[PDB]
Order: sequence, then C-alpha cells, then structure tokens
Amino acid sequence: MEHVAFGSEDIENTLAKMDDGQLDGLAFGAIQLDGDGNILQYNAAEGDITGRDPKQVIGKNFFKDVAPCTDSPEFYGKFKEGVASGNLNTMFEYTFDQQMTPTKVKVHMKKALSGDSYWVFVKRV
Ligand SMILES: *C(=O)/C=C/c1ccc(O)cc1
Repeated sequence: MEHVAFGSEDIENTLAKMDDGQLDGLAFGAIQLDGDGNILQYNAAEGDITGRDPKQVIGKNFFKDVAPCTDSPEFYGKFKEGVASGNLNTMFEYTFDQQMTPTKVKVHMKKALSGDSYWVFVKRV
C-alpha cells in the first residue's frame, strides 16, 4: 500500500488523492478540519490513540467538543492564526489529556491542498 511518511513535504497533496480506506492506512493520526475546526475526516490511527470512534467524531468540533485540551494558544491559537493567514505548517509536541489518558504526542498542522480544509497529524512520542 502507500505508506506516507509523517512530515512529507507534499503530505496534503497525497492525502487529497486518497481513495476509500487509504487514510486509515496511515501509521499516524490524521484529522481533517474546516475553518472552524469541525472534523471532516478522522482516521483509525488517531482513534487508536484517543479511544474515539472515528465515525462519531465527524461533524463535531475538534477544539470545543472532542479535544478541549487543545483549546489553548499553543494549539488552537496557532490553528486560528494559520487559518486567518492562509498559511499553516507547524510542528510542536503536545500533551493530550482532559478527555483521555495524558499522552505526549508530536503534532503537525498544515493547510490542505485545495479547498478550505486543514490537517492535524498526530503520533505518540
Ligand atoms: C485534549 O482534550 C485532547 C484530546 C484529543 C485529541 C485528539 C483526538 O483525536 C481526540 C481527543
């Protein structure tokens, strides 16, 4: 299959062309969000890290419903900024907690290929 690497320069492009099942093939977490942070895609990998049902979180807001612990300047702050600037490509470590067992992860946010969406890539560290 296609084993896209975390941090691939053109990761967004690749994910854009993916066909059914391909996203859940990534070894790391992948979440696609709209401008307000509403979840459009959520893969198996992320669900295995968070305990969340990928189907259930769809349509829910990432920062306000599912991942409230990311509602901070360090995460949500960077997101909104990148959204308002049309430029989003940053990497930082973060601790997921509050709605899950405290877990250290490496996060990569990047604007999507075309359209108005954004990607949040996650993997445990
Ligand atoms: C903070 O509350 C983190 C929670 C969280 C992050 C990412 C997910 O996919 C699900 C929950």
